[PDB]
Amino acid sequence: NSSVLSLVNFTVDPQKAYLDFVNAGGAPLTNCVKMLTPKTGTGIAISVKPESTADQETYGGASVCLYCRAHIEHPDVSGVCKYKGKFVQIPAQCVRDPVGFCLSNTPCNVCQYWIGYGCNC
Amino acid sequence: ASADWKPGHAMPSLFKVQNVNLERCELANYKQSIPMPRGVHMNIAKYMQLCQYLNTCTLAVPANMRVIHFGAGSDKGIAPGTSVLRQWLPTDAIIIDNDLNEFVSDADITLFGDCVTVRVGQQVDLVISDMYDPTTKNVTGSNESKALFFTYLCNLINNNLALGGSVAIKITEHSWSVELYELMGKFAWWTVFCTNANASSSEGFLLGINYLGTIKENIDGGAMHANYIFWRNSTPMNLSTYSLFDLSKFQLKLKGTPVLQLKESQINELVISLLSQGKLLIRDNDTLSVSTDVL
Ligand SMILES: C[n+]1cn([C@@H]2O[C@H](COP(=O)(O)OP(=O)(O)OP(=O)(O)OC[C@H]3O[C@@H](n4cnc5c(=O)[nH]c(N)nc54)[C@H](O)[C@@H]3O)[C@@H](O)[C@H]2O)c2nc(N)[nH]c(=O)c21
Ligand SMILES: Nc1ncnc2c1ncn2[C@@H]1O[C@H](C[C@@H](N)CC[C@H](N)C(=O)O)[C@@H](O)[C@H]1O
Ligand SMILES: [Zn+2]
Ligand SMILES: [Zn+2]
Repeated sequence: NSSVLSLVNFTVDPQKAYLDFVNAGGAPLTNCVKMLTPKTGTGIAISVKPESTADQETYGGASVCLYCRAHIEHPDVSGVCKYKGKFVQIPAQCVRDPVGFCLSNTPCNVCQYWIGYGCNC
Repeated sequence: ASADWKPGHAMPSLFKVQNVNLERCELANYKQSIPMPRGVHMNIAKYMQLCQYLNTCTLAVPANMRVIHFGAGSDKGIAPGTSVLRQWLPTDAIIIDNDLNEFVSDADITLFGDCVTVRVGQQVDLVISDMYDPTTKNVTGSNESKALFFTYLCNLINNNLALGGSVAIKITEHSWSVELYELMGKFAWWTVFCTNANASSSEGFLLGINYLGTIKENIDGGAMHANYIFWRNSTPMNLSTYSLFDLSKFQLKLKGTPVLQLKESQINELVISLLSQGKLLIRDNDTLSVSTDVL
């Protein structure tokens, strides 16, 4: 961890630096905070309480946010993290790299499900 | 066994009433480790089991519930316990957490530094502490009451805890305080709760349920810790997380507990009874201000 975290502080594009690192075989950031949940939720991407379905895992939001974990500036124009203080549902096939999953994907602005992993619009 | 499906073990009055010397704690399964369900951090299961036990207690649960969580960080730089609190508590609860070292969390407010730097402007409803000082491992001589962060917590209970509020404070065989045990006598009820997920540790959560601001039970704190160790030495506890197999009712009940401002003159038998049943808090209802002071 201490390495890829160190890395995203030597660049102007942390998202690209993380993704390039894991795309090139680097070890994903570990110690994301995986919760235990009744897999009976709605399946939306980001929620005030855990909403994993049977095909998902829920993580504490701050722990899967690159900007939170690296203590660097958030890019959102509001300054407010989209994940911190909320729960983030991750497809079960992607739990090897929740941080990279989040960097790589966007929730549907209309249905709040992950585009490609739940959004049916 | 049935107890393996419970979240843990609570110290019974059978051992609270004993009168014994403080002995060394000798657990038969000491330091054994439970593999973790789904590989979540061990503290996910520990905090979930504490919450499950508090689900059986008469906790006050108001709107905008004020919760402070000390010792929330980790060597990993994350706060699994705080995320569990976020999962458990009402969505409009305010969580403030604190740790000596830097971390990131899902709390509403996060403060770094010694808990003594945490200035609580208004009274809170629930205090959770997982603090432990590494120097407690340097056991020399006899096991005496400790000061450390307990001085701070004791003052907080006496000044910055709502009437009706509750506390859960981690202690161990060597990390404990006479004064904190004695303050448990100022609550409607109290116990020490040991999670099944960490049963092989002398860790327990000293629980004060519904603060009354006045002495209900006269406790000799030194003797009570001796009773706690006597209980641990007498009680098989098997490592288990079976209680987490069904989480359909895990969330804290949305009780709607009212918050009232009353002068001390006005606290009669009706008020004390409501406080003791988890049905009332007495404190201000301003906006909570918790910040880092410069000492
Ligand atoms: C109960 N017991 C104690 N000792 C002996 O007495 C010492 C002090 O105990 P102690 O009060 O630390 O309690 P332990 O249960 O170790 O706490 P344990 O579960 O470690 O601690 C719980 C908390 O420790 C904390 N901790 C350990 N390292 C650190 C650290 O470096 N920093 C911080 N902040 N916390 C730490 C961590 O937070 C953890 O959750 C022990 O070290 C043993 O020598 C026992 N020895 C034997 N043979 N059999 C026993 O049953 C036995
Ligand atoms: N005086 C203090 N003020 C604030 N934090 C303290 C103090 N003493 C010890 N601690 C914190 O107590 C914490 C003990 C941790 N094991 C607790 C967190 C636990 N690892 C978790 O599940 O989140 C360490 O992170 C310490 O830095
Ligand atoms: Zn963030
Ligand atoms: Zn959609």
